[PDB]
Order: sequence, then structure tokens, then C-alpha cells
Amino acid sequence: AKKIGLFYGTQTGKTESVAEIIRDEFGNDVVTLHDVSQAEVTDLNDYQYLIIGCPTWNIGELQSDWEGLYSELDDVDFNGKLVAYFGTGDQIGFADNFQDAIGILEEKISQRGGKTVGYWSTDGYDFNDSKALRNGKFVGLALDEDNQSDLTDDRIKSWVAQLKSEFGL
Ligand SMILES: Cc1cc2nc3c(=O)[nH]c(=O)nc-3n(C[C@H](O)[C@H](O)[C@H](O)COP(=O)(O)O)c2cc1C
Repeated sequence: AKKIGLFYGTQTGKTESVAEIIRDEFGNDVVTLHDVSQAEVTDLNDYQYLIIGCPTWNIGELQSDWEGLYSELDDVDFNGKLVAYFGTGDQIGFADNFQDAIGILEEKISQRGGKTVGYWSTDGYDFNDSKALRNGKFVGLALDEDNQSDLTDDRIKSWVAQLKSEFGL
């Protein structure tokens, strides 16, 4: 009815499109979408299950709107919440900072108490470095519409089935 809050930020809409797919994969009224460009850090307190969507830009930078909300995280609490992350990036043009955005967001949110779920395998990706890594895996679903648009849909399906399990749905 109302359990998972998906807060996303997007520059050219790729991340938003993925967010809508994620929503449809979860089932009737489970997930609600929220453009962080119109959100206050306190909106995240209304959910015990969160999905953070954010593309990486300008070589390792958080998407514009997320950058603004990011600064307010240090004053909020995420303890007791399960948080998953996903983002669009470009492993070819920016192999050294692939998906840094979700890595940055995850570090901060986990630091504030959020427990991360939804770890994703790096197998099948071609990149050099990322701030979104932990124990050999991405801290969230890594999508690449610029180079692997053909893999996004099945990657989302797999990830949602994984989260349905990890969220205990
Ligand atoms: C100037 C510029 C810088 C970019 N930098 C990065 C980067 O550092 N890391 C990454 O993974 N992708 C990077 N990208 C690729 C975007 O993340 C990718 O195209 C993404 O799908 C955009 O999603 P959005 O439309 O949701 O903003 C960059 C793209 C441009 C045009």
C-alpha cells in the first residue's frame, strides 16, 4: 500500500525512466516515486524501505538535485531503514568514476544509520574504478544506457526480485 520510497534525481531522464520500471516491477502501490529536486530531507523519514536513484555526472559528481539533498543528510537519521541504490552511468566514457554517485550517497546514508541491501555483481561491466564498490561488488544496481541499454530491463528485473527478498516483502 505504501512501503518503499524511491527518491531519484536525473539530468537527462535516464534514471527516472529506470525508476518507473522499478516501480512497475514491485507491484501495485508498493513503490512511490519522488524527484529529489522537490524533496526535503525529512521526506525520507516517512519510509522504512528506501530506493536511492542517482546518475553520476561531471566526472564523479552527484546529480545536481541529489547534491542539494545530500548536504542535508548529515542532520537526519537512517537507523532501522533498509536502503537500496541504483544509478545510470557510463562505464566507457568515464571508466574511472563509474557510478561514483550512488557510492557517495551510500557511504553517507550508511554512515547515518541506513543498512544497505541490493549489492550487485561487477561481472559484465568494463570499468577502471568506482566509489560504489564494497567487497568486490557495487553497492547497488549499476545501469548504463549509453553502452548497455540492452541490459537494463533484465538487470532491473533481477534486482527487483533480489530486493523483494532482501526487503522481506
Ligand atoms: C559531461 C558528462 C559527464 C559524465 N560523467 C560520469 C561519471 O563520472 N560517471 C558515470 O558513471 N557516468 C558519467 N556520465 C554519464 C551519465 O551518468 C549517463 O549518461 C546517465 O545515463 C545520465 O542519466 P540521467 O539522464 O538520469 O542524468 C557523464 C555524462 C556527461 C554528458
